[PDB]
Amino acid sequence: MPSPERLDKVVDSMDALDKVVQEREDALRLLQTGQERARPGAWRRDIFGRIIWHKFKQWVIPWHLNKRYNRKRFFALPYVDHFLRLEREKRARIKARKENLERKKAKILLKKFPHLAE
Amino acid sequence: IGIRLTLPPPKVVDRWNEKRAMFGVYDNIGILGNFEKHPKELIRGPIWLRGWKGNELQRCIRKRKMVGSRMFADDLHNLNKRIRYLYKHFNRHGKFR
Amino acid sequence: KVTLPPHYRYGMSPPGSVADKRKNPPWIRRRPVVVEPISDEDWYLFCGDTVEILEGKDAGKQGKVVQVIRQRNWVVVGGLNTHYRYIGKTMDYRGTMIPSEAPLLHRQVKLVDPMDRKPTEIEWRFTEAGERVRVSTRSGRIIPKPEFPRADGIVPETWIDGPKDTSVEDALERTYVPCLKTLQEEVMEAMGIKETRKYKKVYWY
Amino acid sequence: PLHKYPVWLWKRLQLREGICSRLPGHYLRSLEEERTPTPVHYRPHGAKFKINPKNGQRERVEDVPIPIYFPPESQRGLWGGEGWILGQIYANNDKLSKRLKKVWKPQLFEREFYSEILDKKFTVTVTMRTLDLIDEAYGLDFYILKTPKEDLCSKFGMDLKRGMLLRLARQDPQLHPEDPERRAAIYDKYKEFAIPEEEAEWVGLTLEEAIEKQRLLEEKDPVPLFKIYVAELIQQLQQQALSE
Amino acid sequence: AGLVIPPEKSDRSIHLACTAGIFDAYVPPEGDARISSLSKEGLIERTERMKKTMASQVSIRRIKDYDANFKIKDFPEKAKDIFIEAHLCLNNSDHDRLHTLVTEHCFPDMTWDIKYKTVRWSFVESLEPSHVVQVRCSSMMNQGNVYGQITVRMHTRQTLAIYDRFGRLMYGQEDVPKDVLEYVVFEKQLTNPYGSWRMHTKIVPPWAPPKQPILKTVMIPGPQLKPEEEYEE
Amino acid sequence: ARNVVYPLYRLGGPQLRVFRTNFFIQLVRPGVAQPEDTVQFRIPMEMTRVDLRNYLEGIYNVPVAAVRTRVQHGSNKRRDHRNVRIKKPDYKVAYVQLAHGQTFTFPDLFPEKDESPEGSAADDLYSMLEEERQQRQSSDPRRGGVPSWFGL
Amino acid sequence: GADRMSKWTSKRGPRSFRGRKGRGAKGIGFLTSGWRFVQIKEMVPEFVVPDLTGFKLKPYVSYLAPESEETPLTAAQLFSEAVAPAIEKDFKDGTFDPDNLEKYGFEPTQEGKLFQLYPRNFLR
RNA sequence: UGGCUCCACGAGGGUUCAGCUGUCUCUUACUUUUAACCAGUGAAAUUGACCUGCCCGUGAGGCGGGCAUAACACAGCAAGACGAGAAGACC
RNA sequence: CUGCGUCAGAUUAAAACACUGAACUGACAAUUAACAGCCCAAUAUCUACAAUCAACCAACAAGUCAUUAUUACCCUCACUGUCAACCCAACACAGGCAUGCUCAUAAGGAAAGGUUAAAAAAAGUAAAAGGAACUCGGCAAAUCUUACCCCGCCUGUUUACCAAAAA
RNA sequence: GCUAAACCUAGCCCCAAACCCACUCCACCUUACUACCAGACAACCUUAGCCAAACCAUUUACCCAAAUAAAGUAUAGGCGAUAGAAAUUGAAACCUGGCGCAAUAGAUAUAGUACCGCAAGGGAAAGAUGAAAAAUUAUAACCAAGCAUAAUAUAGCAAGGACUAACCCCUAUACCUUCUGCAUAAUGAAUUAACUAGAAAUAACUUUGCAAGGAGAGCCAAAGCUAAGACCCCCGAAACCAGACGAGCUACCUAAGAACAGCUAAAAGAGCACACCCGUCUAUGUAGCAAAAUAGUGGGAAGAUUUAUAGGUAGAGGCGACAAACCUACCGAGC
Ligand SMILES: [K+]
Ligand SMILES: [K+]
Ligand SMILES: [K+]
Ligand SMILES: [K+]
Ligand SMILES: [K+]
Ligand SMILES: [Mg+2]
Ligand SMILES: [Mg+2]
Ligand SMILES: [Mg+2]
Ligand SMILES: [Mg+2]
Ligand SMILES: [Mg+2]
Ligand SMILES: [Mg+2]
Ligand SMILES: [Mg+2]
Ligand SMILES: [Mg+2]
Ligand SMILES: [Mg+2]
Ligand SMILES: [Mg+2]
Ligand SMILES: [Mg+2]
Ligand SMILES: [Mg+2]
Ligand SMILES: [Mg+2]
Ligand SMILES: [Mg+2]
Ligand SMILES: [Mg+2]
Ligand SMILES: [Mg+2]
Ligand SMILES: [Mg+2]
Ligand SMILES: [Mg+2]
Ligand SMILES: [Mg+2]
Ligand SMILES: [Mg+2]
Ligand SMILES: [Mg+2]
Ligand SMILES: [Mg+2]
Ligand SMILES: [Mg+2]
Ligand SMILES: [Mg+2]
Ligand SMILES: [Mg+2]
Ligand SMILES: [Mg+2]
Ligand SMILES: [Mg+2]
Ligand SMILES: [Mg+2]
Ligand SMILES: [Mg+2]
Ligand SMILES: [Mg+2]
Ligand SMILES: [Mg+2]
Ligand SMILES: [Mg+2]
Ligand SMILES: [Mg+2]
Ligand SMILES: [Mg+2]
Ligand SMILES: [Mg+2]
Ligand SMILES: [Mg+2]
Ligand SMILES: [Mg+2]
Ligand SMILES: [Mg+2]
Ligand SMILES: [Mg+2]
Ligand SMILES: [Mg+2]
Ligand SMILES: [Mg+2]
Ligand SMILES: [Mg+2]
Ligand SMILES: [Mg+2]
Ligand SMILES: [Mg+2]
Ligand SMILES: [Mg+2]
Repeated sequence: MPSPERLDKVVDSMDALDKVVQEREDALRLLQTGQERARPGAWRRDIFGRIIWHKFKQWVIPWHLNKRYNRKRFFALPYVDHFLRLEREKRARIKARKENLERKKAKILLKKFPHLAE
Repeated sequence: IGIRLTLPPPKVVDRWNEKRAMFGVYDNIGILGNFEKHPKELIRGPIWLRGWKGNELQRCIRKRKMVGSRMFADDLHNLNKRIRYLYKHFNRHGKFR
Repeated sequence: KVTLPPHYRYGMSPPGSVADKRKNPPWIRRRPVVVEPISDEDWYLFCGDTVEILEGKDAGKQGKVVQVIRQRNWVVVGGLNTHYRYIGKTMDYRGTMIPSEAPLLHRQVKLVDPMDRKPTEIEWRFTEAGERVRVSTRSGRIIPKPEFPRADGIVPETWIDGPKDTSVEDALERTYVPCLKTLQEEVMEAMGIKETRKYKKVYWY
Repeated sequence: PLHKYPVWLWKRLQLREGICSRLPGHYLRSLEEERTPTPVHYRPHGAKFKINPKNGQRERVEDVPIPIYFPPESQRGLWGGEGWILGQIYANNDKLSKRLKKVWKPQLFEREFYSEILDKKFTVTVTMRTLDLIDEAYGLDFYILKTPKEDLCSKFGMDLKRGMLLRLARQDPQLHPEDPERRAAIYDKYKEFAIPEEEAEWVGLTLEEAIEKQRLLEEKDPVPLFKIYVAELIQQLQQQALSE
Repeated sequence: AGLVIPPEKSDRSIHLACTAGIFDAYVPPEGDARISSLSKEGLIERTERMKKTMASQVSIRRIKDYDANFKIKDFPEKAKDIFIEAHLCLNNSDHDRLHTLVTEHCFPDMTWDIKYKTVRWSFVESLEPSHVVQVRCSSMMNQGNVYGQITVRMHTRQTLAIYDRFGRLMYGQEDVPKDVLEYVVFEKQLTNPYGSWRMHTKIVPPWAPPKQPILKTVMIPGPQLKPEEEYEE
Repeated sequence: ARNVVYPLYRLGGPQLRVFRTNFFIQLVRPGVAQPEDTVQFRIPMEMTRVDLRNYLEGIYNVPVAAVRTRVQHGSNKRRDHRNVRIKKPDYKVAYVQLAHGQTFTFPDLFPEKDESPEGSAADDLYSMLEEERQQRQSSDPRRGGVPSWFGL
Repeated sequence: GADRMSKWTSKRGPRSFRGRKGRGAKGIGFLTSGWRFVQIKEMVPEFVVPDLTGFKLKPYVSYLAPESEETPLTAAQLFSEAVAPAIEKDFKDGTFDPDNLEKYGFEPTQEGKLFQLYPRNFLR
């Protein structure tokens, strides 16, 4: 391609323009109502027991009349607690491994370069 | 095959670093300090292995009794299985009776 | 975007080039070279600066650095610490011999005082205005960052506007008048589009 | 590795944080209390020490409660603490015979009760123990207001208690609107259970119900920044004018 | 893939130490072999040519501008010493020191054909002193560097002895010395502070005598013919 | 617009308008023989033929008559060193027919004459290499491998 | 036997699956009796392209431009630049009350507007 | 409640008249495939090591007494290598 | 789910072969809706009489195709499938695979790498005279034969992969 | 001299301390990752069993919130295998570590990826230059098994005594394990490299310390007490129980479809006979084309027929014109 950087420049410029417009819209929304988000949402537990940010959709009938919305479950039964604990323990194992590896790397680096100690 | 063709790099051991120079200090803290401190109070390690000694079954039982509630699910299950296996082995197997 | 393996080793060829791709295939797993960590504030070697080589084939010589690699603490001195390699080599030609430099370390070279050609030790100190500069321990003075050509190779001093380049005055003029309207309704009013029908309220959940 | 805290402390830790931490202190204490319920299916010894007949020595004895299974159908009635007993039995009461699973169930009756405080009639499923407890307490209202939750063992009973406490706190005129004399008579007959309204409003609420109620209380739409900005601007202008 | 161009849009560029060839070709006059015997007339003609060539004097002035402490009267001896040291480096194949005496363009001509051979080269005698035939300099800031070329004439006695891989004699004779006349060019990167004069190329006059024949016989195969193609003279 | 929430519409509702569009299209050379008045585009997957018609009529003032769209499936047969399939993206191809009988052809975006250097270019490395190539000559067969550097 | 590691698209499955699965395009109508598609004109997005004649701006900015420091726009800055002068002028005049915020620019409700701010009913 | 028979039907279990034929007396000729040689590609079961003979005896290529005996490649053969062969059956 | 379309390839392994070598690698291109999928406002109220050329006649197993009264309703052609030498069997497997036409093709393919004609082995053809003498048995092959005994009324079902039977 | 061999990092293990992550825009419970229509649809209920008791049937330890001691005591128990308290007493605690592993080790991990299975699920292997590869003229020598350089000459567990001399001469019944005893024709081994299998201190013995006392609360003591040293393996069943996953094959059923030429006959669970379904006999094949096929010959082929699609019955079970058949290529009880 003759000038590939032109495409990158155009993409960056369009991203900047969209950023400016969205910033103006966000400032106006904060001034008029104060909502930090343009789309309604909520914090709910799914069937798997993890907190999720559910983004609301738009319908024509209220939620209690809706069939598909009512079929979806937003509560977790007690059998997911053990799996949540297992996930937490797995994350703890990964974090501990990362920390120990970082400490080992620091010790090896100090051994190899004495003037880091000095 | 099975043996290295090059000499390993030489290993330098500082016989006079801080730990080697100060190793053994305060081992007689009780004798020389009016018995305010016990030498086993200088033990740094697991909570269940401070000032105590025993075989593998005893160590497993002590660990389960001390920190059993804080262990992860998999580790606790493995500890229970190990205790059962060691119990069976020690109480039901051996040359001597 | 960027596809670099965790232990990708940086070399003379820039990452993503044909030579770099051939040297470091995606599947290669070599021993990671241990590099002394230098903070961004602590690093003080910059392109276009004259530095003297302390150790090597030709020590005590001063040369201007042409390339720097912060990943390996490498500084490449132009025309110094060079070996010779054949280029333009084919099955019928014996090749053209050209010199190519080798990497140097920040400990291997020492920055030199421009007014007194002798290597010195330099620390970062602030000016009266707060601007950060580097001052040497011995015979303290200010050695600013040498001017270096831009990465994109653009020269504002010799820049001529093209048919699709916005003029400076038009790009600088301010037209935004702050108000409490959105771009959509502002443009609708500007273009004269009329919408009388209202939006019936819907259910969000 | 090891957790910082034991697993059984995690419920208290999560009560210490989040929306649970903003619940009323009295409600939190009431939930935290773990007093032992009254024995029903086992007979307490009554003494801390007893003489062992075989060796004639004073040995300490304890009352070990017997586990009770409360089916979900018991939350719509007043069983009075009785429940299903799930256990094992030796055939013919002989240790050398087989061990068989056994389930003991209480006998249930659908009686009609009238509440003087609530001025309403309820048809609930109760037991002979519940009827005896009501007779001992001298009235359904007295029984509900006296027996704690660990003896009521009924969400419906806790709801009745909350309603009665709320009415007593509010001195609600809806109880016999045209007979203030009778309303005052009932209120002074049950005056001994007077509870402040802000504390009676949370009586009998489960953890989920309390969390939902607190979320409803905290549910306020955000105030637009325009109001706060104009308020701070006008305050600054007033202070500047005073300085002038 | 081609290695001609390193990746583009790169600040770093390949640094060069020497030019591709002589900036201005020098044509040796016919009969310089006779002028060699006419030693006095050789000196007179060299002086006259240097005086008459204004470009030579301007180039020398530029060289003095870039390095004032430079002399023309002493350079022939230094050039002879550099020549002899460079040719002696071939005997022990010390390319590390040869890099400091010859140019990167001269190096292939001195190493590629003697990669796998043993050369016993020695300098025995000098018939006529060297003389600076012509001095010329590179264009001003052609790529940011300035080079200078100095032409010298050598008429000296040398010895050549080249052996094959197995040590069998392949070319030359190690005892008898023979006369050699050649024009030697020297190049130096004036702009580079650490640059120095190094032997760069040599000039082969069209009237040069044919070189010494080789020991063995060589067969040159004719044009191989495909079945459809017949032989054509 | 793509990756956005379209507001729900009800009877008597306002006309739906888009002021800034993220739809980007590419005019492409057809790989097979096509009629004169047919132009080929690669368009985003969330774009319909009605949207393409309005897009071309509004932004580019191009009168269109008929639009026909299809979806091309990207090859998934590529496998890397880990033997994991690499997916080429699926893309939507649209064919647009001009309205008033105009004829469109795809011109040559890379003319050979324009590729040829009309101006002068002097690359130092290229000059050095070509000079060395022209100066260096193959060894004379009658020399038989004897180095040509020695003047003796 | 089935490939469960590939994206589930409309090209996979029987006729019902292929005809029912979409590809992301928005709907612009509804199907009535007889499988007849009725298209609603006001559900088709309208590209509001302005008039570009006599436009000074160009896609690329000349490099001969000063580098103004980046200052993100905030609600406080917008309020100070827009409503602060009118509010301070009205305060200096002396006839001010919180019941005139509608005249000052404040919108008590979004209902009855073509462009609601929360939730917004207009596209990008 | 118990016992017999009747027509039709059957890749069901036996038998019969005639014809038929290489089933046989007693096999032969031809064609294809296979096969053997040349060229390309190229497995598996198995395998303690073997420099791996016969007769007689003893408890058999390996022990004892005799006999035999330059080395080696290809195509058949199935007497032996309790041919792992080939697994099953019986207490 | 792109899997013998185009270009290029140090290529070179598809049970051999390859220079255009290629059913391998990299890049580019493609299958355009009329066929098909994706349908339908509400509340009440209708719907005994098969099909079989449906006329004969003859039935039993008794069958595969229907609305009206009223209210509401006038915007219309969007989205998706469309390629191939292809699926299930670890394989470019002599196997398994629904429907409409072609009933032998107008469409689709190649049993033999080259040679010689040893043994043994597989298939086929021909055979003097005899015609079951072979064999547990007319097993196979040839011809188009009759009658009987035992068992089960008969059609049908069963041990996918050693028993199709008298069960 | 070919195949090869070596090459140290990636990271991992055990602790201490400290309480951890989860909205860029859009989509994601319908056939998940699918912009957009009237519903009622909801969780709570003792673990069992293997194993020990040399069978087995009552019974058989399983963190329940303070280290030590009381104490293996009181108690329980086919009073037996075994189980087993409490009152009472009370204890310190400074993460920045290792007489841990170094690519068959250490996590399975380069990755829960490739691949296998309908599904639950199972689950890998590997890398190695150099300061500089913008030095490829480079990461030289030698080293397991297997070959080549370089086939073989009577005779024999292949060796030993020897010899001038390789053989020729004399002597010599392979190894481990199991049985009293084997060369036995009883089991195992083609070869090479790496990995792979004896864990505990009651009593006694040896050497120290102190001594009628020993021991850093508790215990022992009529020379004892305290401390140390030193003894107790690996692999392999048919099985049992709990909780998930399977009726895309097959057994049966439900919904709505499809196919059956020609002839004789008669309104046939009729006959001959294609498509089609099945598989009596023979031959080939037996690591095959095929974990059940091919050629011929056969029964049925308008019916209790064959068959495409969707759905249902799930293992203490289903289904079955009972073959102990079939339930995803080993069903007297699936995975
Ligand atoms: K039959
Ligand atoms: K034989
Ligand atoms: K056997
Ligand atoms: K069967
Ligand atoms: K592994
Ligand atoms: Mg039959
Ligand atoms: Mg053959
Ligand atoms: Mg062959
Ligand atoms: Mg093998
Ligand atoms: Mg022999
Ligand atoms: Mg005998
Ligand atoms: Mg014998
Ligand atoms: Mg013998
Ligand atoms: Mg043979
Ligand atoms: Mg279409
Ligand atoms: Mg249609
Ligand atoms: Mg095959
Ligand atoms: Mg078949
Ligand atoms: Mg052949
Ligand atoms: Mg005959
Ligand atoms: Mg006979
Ligand atoms: Mg006969
Ligand atoms: Mg006979
Ligand atoms: Mg007979
Ligand atoms: Mg027959
Ligand atoms: Mg029958
Ligand atoms: Mg009959
Ligand atoms: Mg069978
Ligand atoms: Mg059969
Ligand atoms: Mg819809
Ligand atoms: Mg709808
Ligand atoms: Mg037992
Ligand atoms: Mg038994
Ligand atoms: Mg206690
Ligand atoms: Mg590993
Ligand atoms: Mg070897
Ligand atoms: Mg012998
Ligand atoms: Mg058992
Ligand atoms: Mg079970
Ligand atoms: Mg089903
Ligand atoms: Mg089925
Ligand atoms: Mg018919
Ligand atoms: Mg029939
Ligand atoms: Mg059947
Ligand atoms: Mg039979
Ligand atoms: Mg038939
Ligand atoms: Mg059946
Ligand atoms: Mg039976
Ligand atoms: Mg039976
Ligand atoms: Mg099975």
